[PDB]
Amino acid sequence: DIIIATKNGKVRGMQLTVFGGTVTAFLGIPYAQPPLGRLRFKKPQSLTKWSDIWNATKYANSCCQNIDQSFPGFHGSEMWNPNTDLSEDCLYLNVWIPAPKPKNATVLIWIYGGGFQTGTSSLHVYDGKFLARVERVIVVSMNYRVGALGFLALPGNPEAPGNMGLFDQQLALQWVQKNIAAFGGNPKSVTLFGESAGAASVSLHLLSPGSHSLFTRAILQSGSFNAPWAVTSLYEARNRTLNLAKLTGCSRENETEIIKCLRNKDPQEILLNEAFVVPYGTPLSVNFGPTVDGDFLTDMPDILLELGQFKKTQILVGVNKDEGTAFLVYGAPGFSKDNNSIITRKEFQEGLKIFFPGVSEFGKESILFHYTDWVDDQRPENYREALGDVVGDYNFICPALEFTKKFSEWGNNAFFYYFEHRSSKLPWPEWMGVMHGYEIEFVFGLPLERRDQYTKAEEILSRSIVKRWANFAKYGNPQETQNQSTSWPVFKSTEQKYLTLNTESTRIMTKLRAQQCRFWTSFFPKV
Ligand SMILES: *[C@@H]1O[C@H](CO[C@@H]2O[C@@H](C)[C@@H](O)[C@@H](O)[C@@H]2O)[C@@H](O[C@@H]2O[C@H](CO)[C@@H](O)[C@H](O)[C@H]2NC(C)=O)[C@H](O)[C@H]1NC(C)=O
Ligand SMILES: *[C@@H]1O[C@H](CO[C@@H]2O[C@@H](C)[C@@H](O)[C@@H](O)[C@@H]2O)[C@@H](O[C@@H]2O[C@H](CO)[C@@H](O)[C@H](O)[C@H]2NC(C)=O)[C@H](O)[C@H]1NC(C)=O
Ligand SMILES: *[C@@H]1O[C@H](CO[C@@H]2O[C@@H](C)[C@@H](O)[C@@H](O)[C@@H]2O)[C@@H](O[C@@H]2O[C@H](CO)[C@@H](O)[C@H](O)[C@H]2NC(C)=O)[C@H](O)[C@H]1NC(C)=O
Ligand SMILES: CN(C[C@H]1CCN(Cc2ccccc2)C1)S(=O)(=O)c1ccc2ccccc2c1
Ligand SMILES: *[C@@H]1O[C@H](CO[C@@H]2O[C@@H](C)[C@@H](O)[C@@H](O)[C@@H]2O)[C@@H](O)[C@H](O)[C@H]1NC(C)=O
Ligand SMILES: CC(=O)N[C@H]1[C@H]([C@H](O)[C@H](O)CO)O[C@@](O)(C(=O)O)C[C@@H]1O
Ligand SMILES: *[C@@H]1O[C@H](CO)[C@@H](O)[C@H](O)[C@H]1NC(C)=O
Ligand SMILES: *[C@@H]1O[C@H](CO)[C@@H](O)[C@H](O)[C@H]1NC(C)=O
Ligand SMILES: [Cl-]
Ligand SMILES: [Cl-]
Repeated sequence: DIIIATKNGKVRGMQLTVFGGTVTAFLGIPYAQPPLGRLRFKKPQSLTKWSDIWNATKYANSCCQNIDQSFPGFHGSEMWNPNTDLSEDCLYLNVWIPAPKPKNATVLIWIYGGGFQTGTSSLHVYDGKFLARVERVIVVSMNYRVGALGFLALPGNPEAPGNMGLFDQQLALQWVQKNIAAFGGNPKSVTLFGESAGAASVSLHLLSPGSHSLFTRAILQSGSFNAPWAVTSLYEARNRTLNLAKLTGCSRENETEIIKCLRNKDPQEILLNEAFVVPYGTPLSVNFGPTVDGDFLTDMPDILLELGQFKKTQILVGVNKDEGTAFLVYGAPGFSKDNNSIITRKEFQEGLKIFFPGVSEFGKESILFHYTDWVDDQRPENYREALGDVVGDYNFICPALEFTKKFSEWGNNAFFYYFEHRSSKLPWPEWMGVMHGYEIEFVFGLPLERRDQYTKAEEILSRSIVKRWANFAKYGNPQETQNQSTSWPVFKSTEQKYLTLNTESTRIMTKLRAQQCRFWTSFFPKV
């Protein structure tokens, strides 16, 4: 029986057996008033103390969200879908502490991804008990609001000011600040990490002034705020908040009477209508997301980045080899997970229209021209592989690289990885490669469980990554020093060195996707 006194009351945890040892899990600790009723769309309000012993012995409700129902019964898709009841009452967090209770442990805070539209901390691949067990860190994860319910914006209007899901996250970091010492954690040694929209979130916390002092270091996996999907324009955010009001019959002249009306809709009505607030959706549409609210974000993040207006600290940043392939089977014609997806030139061109719907003919012609100068025009996988790189290079790799140059240019140490191992248990087809999101189980140390059908070389790779991530959190330096591991050099804007992560050989390489990212980061923004 392990009871910890938090500032808001006592919480009871449970005991786990991990690898012939013990982790104490506290699952589902509330960190805010439930954002219900008049509280829907407003910033999260602080929690009133309780007198009982709160029982933190199972994962809490996931936040309301639309579900990937594209591949029913397929583990490759459904593993990302919520594994707890959806509810608007979802502002809860989890804590894994090592046993015995540590003395002053480094804290890892996980922020999940999902396009700011989907996700939950209770997913199996976000289980923090292995990290607690193996590296003696405390792992914290939190649920934050998503979709319109977390990112609707009438900017300047406190009834729907925007960025609430980011303020959810921030209130969770604040909770760790006031309470993790009671769990044996060091509030002065808190490393944020997250993937995709989680990584975009971590990166905005580097920019937000109200987060500066709620963490120490940052890890960005497959995501950053400067990615083209990450920050909604304050124009579009208003156009989208208005389109939802018309779709639900809530159109009013007094913008506040609009919020009141949207607050008497059932969550299902708000959810079914989110996809239509944009005129041309894509598999990557962030219908409702981060915006420049004047509160969490004070200026356009590109400006802040360029002019050195962020928290000065170390960053670990990285991307996977085939970031784009996942999205191709969600709309791109000629694509399927259930065949090799050889597409034609004309099918490739049609794919650009799906992914670049508001881009000019010349801009689409320009993606085609820089990605279809073939070595061997006769290879039939040419066009299929070109469309995946187009989506991955544009949406993930090039902004992640451009974020790391810009950030390091202001003096801080930066470390960049290129994860190029395809999980031996991966359920998607092989042409899909080293997919978006399939480094996460390695970061969380799931291949360390021998019962889990991973190969031994995978257990070695996960163990090494877990050491590197924990040494970055503890010491700012993501080395593995005992076994004769490749030393991981700092990413400088001059030489641009990065580390490959694979089961075979860990190499140091230079200037990733250099020809591709010159197109994306210089030419393409002008179109
Ligand atoms: C909170 O938990 C206490 C302690 O019980 C523990 O947690 C439970 C979820 C279960 O797994 C138990 O086996 C654990 O030991 C609960 O205390 C029990 O309360 C009921 C009715 O109130 C009583 O009949 C039992 O004898 C109590 N003790 C045990 C060991 O069951 C308490 O009820 C829980 N409260 C809430 C709000 O969930
Ligand atoms: C800003 O919003 C208008 C209106 O959105 C339309 O109506 C909403 C209620 C919702 O159902 C959306 O899906 C609709 O698109 C947009 O105007 C539309 O633009 C498309 C082409 O871009 C056109 O075919 C529609 O007929 C237009 N509808 C109306 C009522 O004017 C407008 O494009 C949005 N602005 C941006 C920058 O996307
Ligand atoms: C690969 O599959 C796609 C998807 O089509 C569906 O899934 C298949 C696996 C099979 O079960 C079909 O019955 C389904 O239609 C194929 O794309 C379709 O292609 C046909 C003819 O080319 C076209 O009429 C449809 O519009 C396409 N549908 C979509 C959603 O794009 C594709 O042709 C297959 N290619 C190869 C090389 O296997
Ligand atoms: C509807 N979604 C997208 C579908 C395609 C991927 N599918 C989950 C998955 C993940 C990994 C491997 C296989 C399947 C869900 S989404 O999660 O809401 C979303 C929306 C916008 C985004 C913009 C940028 C980056 C990520 C984004 C995610
Ligand atoms: C490091 O490697 C271990 C197994 O290798 C053996 O033990 C190490 C400590 C060296 O003495 C080496 O000569 C041996 O061959 C793993 O058990 C251990 O988990 C690894 N650690 C990390 C962080 O990857
Ligand atoms: C998930 C949710 O929304 N509510 C509650 C669930 C379900 O309502 C019931 O199990 C019926 O499904 O049950 C609890 O009350 C329980 O007694 O364990 C906990 C939780 O708060
Ligand atoms: C924890 O570590 C910090 C330094 O990082 C130190 O100032 C603090 O006093 C320590 N507290 C405990 C309880 O060990
Ligand atoms: C909108 O309605 C609310 C509630 O009735 C009121 O407080 C606010 O002043 C109104 N604003 C305008 C511009 O009418
Ligand atoms: Cl050709
Ligand atoms: Cl060019």
